[PDB]
Amino acid sequence: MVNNINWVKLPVILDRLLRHPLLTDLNLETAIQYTLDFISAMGLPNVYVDKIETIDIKEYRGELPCDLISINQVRLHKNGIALRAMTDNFNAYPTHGEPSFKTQGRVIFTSIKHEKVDISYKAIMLDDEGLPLIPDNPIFLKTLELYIKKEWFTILFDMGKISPAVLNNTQQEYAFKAGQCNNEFVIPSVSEMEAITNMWNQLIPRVTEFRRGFKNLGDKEYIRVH
Amino acid sequence: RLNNPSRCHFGIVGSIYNLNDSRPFSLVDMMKPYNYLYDAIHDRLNKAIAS
Repeated sequence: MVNNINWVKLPVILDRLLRHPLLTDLNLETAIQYTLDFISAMGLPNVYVDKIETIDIKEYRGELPCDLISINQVRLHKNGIALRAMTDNFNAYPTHGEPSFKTQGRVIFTSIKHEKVDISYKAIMLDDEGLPLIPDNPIFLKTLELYIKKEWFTILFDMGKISPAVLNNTQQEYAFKAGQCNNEFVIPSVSEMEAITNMWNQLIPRVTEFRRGFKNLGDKEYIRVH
Repeated sequence: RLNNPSRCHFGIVGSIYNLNDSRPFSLVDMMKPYNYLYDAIHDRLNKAIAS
C-alpha cells in the first residue's frame, strides 16, 4: 500500500452518509454492522493490527488470544522454527516428525505436548470505546459509504421505495469503487517493490523463508565476484 | 656455487605459475565462476524437476 493507515473514529462515515436525505435513518448501530461486513468482504490485511503473543501448550492444545482473527505464523518459542498446517487426522490420539498446528475456535491444536509457541496474529484496531476504528483513506471511506448506501437501497428496493434505476446506479458505483479500493490497499509501495524484487531475482533460489518468519524474504541476494 | 660463497639455498625448489610478478591465476581459478553458475542453474533445474 502506498498510503498510510491513519485511523479515525467510525462516525466519520456517518458524517458523509447522512448528506444523503434518504440515509437519515442510519445509526452508529447500523454503521458498526455494515462496517464489519465491509471489512471482512474486502479482506484487506493492511486494515488489521499485527500482534505477537506467546501461549503455553498443555497437551497438544493451547488457549488462543481473545482478539485473534487470523494467524500469520506460529513458531516454537525456544527454537524459532515455524509450524505448518496439520494434515494428520489422528494428531494426539495414540495407537496400542516436524511440528504443525490447527486452530478452530479459542483453541490451537499443535502436534507438541508441552512447549511455548509464539503466534503472530491480526486483530482489529479498536477505539477508546470498544468499537472498530476505520482508515481515513477517502477511497476506503467512499467505498464503505457506497457499500452502506447499496445495502440500504437494496432494502428500500425490496419494499419498492426506490427506483430500479437508482439501485442499478448505486450497484455500478459501488462495484467500481470496490475494485479501486482493492487495488489501493494491495498494490505495493516502492519499499514493498524492493522487497518483492529481492524476492524475485535470485541466481540461487531461496525456498525456506517459511522456517524463519519470512524475515529474509525481501533480502537481496549477493553473489561474490570471482 | 664455485665463485659466489653467498649462493646457497634449502632443499625446497618450486615455481609459481604467475604472470609478471603477480599472484597466480590458476586453471581452477579461471574455471571456477563457470562451475558456480553451473551449480546454480542445475539447482533451478532440479527444483523444476521436483515440481
